[PDB]
Amino acid sequence: HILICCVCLGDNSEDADEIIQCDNCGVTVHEGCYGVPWFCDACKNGVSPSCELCPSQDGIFKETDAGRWVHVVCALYVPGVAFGDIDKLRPVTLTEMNYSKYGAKECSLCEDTRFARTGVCISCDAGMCRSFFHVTCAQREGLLSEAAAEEDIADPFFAYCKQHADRFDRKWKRKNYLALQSYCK
Ligand SMILES: [Mg+2]
Ligand SMILES: [Zn+2]
Ligand SMILES: [Zn+2]
Ligand SMILES: [Zn+2]
Ligand SMILES: [Zn+2]
Ligand SMILES: [Zn+2]
Repeated sequence: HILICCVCLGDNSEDADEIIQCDNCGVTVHEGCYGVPWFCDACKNGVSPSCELCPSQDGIFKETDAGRWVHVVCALYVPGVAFGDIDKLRPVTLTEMNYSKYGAKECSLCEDTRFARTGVCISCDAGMCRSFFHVTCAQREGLLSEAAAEEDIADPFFAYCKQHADRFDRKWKRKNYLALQSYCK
């Protein structure tokens, strides 16, 4: 039986890193992708949160220092976020620099036009490409990648626009993203 991690879109639930599921909302995540009857952090606080950095209300969230909420995935890809905090079991810390970026760019991938200028966009990482999108909008299109440990890249999290993406990687990531809705309550 194949569950999908809503952070990395992988499906391997081995011995060390199992894919656990929130018993309240049904969200599924690698232990290792979340810092880990089990509740996700949002359900432990009885909230269905919105992300400070994107318009998506799906996926899994962590609390910030100031009492707000962000996607784990948005924390991994927005520059200037110390995302190793959740591994250390401490809140996401957003800086003045992060806050000053809200609404600065228009997301080119937004399904709902009303939200294209909300939150914080990332850009394509190929050459000097300047295509902007929310982290979760890129996630939906299969555009978020994590380099393997052996690749020895200091920031292993990167994203490519549709024109520059690995087509194979997009295909199975888009497929696994779509399958996530099937596991929800
Ligand atoms: Mg980064
Ligand atoms: Zn994962
Ligand atoms: Zn939950
Ligand atoms: Zn988000
Ligand atoms: Zn968007
Ligand atoms: Zn590009």
